[PDB]
Amino acid sequence: KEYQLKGLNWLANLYDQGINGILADEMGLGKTVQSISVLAHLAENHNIWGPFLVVTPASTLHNWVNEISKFLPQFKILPYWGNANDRKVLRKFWDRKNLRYNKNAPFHVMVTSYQMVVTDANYLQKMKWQYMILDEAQAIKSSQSSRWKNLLSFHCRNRLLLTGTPIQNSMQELWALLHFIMPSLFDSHDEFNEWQQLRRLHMILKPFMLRRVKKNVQSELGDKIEIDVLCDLTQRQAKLYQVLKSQI
Repeated sequence: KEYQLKGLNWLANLYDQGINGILADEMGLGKTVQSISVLAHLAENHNIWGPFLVVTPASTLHNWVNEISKFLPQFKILPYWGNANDRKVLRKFWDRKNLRYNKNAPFHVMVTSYQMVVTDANYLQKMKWQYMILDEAQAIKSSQSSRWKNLLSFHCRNRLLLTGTPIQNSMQELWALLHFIMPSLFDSHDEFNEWQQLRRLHMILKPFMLRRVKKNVQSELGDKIEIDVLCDLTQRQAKLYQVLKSQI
């Protein structure tokens, strides 16, 4: 019922090319809604009701499984949180074998976060998947990140990314991004830094990113205006700043 159907058709064509898609649009347009529309269209197209990995920061885990609950009740939900006995009964819930596609299993849709992915890599190194969706991808901006190291060992062969602002421009986050989308082609960062600097950089990533903005629909949203409030230093604050500048 929106123009995100064109986006899902575009990424479906991009996946039909055989390379990995990228979504870099900000939050507010319903990226969860287009994600579940993508899941439903891929279940209708290739007849796949099997694994679908979701990685998400801890605040939006329950919101995403909630919208899973009252959007499409056809799939089966298997969350990943709790204590150690809850961890092992959830581990016995996804005792899967023989791979490929399944119809009747309780592991249809499942979510997790970055932390227990990082600290339980031995329990997730096996049982290989087909879809890798991680939301809010600004946390893999570090070049020596351990969670980056324990996601790079995955044989999932899918690199769909959901994030709002990938534009941190930290000269290695974008290199880690380009290494994430194509792992085989891009491995040397020195040659990446080796190869007018503003025009070429926009055509570097041109067939990957889709161009969408907030100012395209009719604005019932509110049209947020930044109202700066400026203060003057009080007596204790002035004395503390005098002391702090005396220490410097």
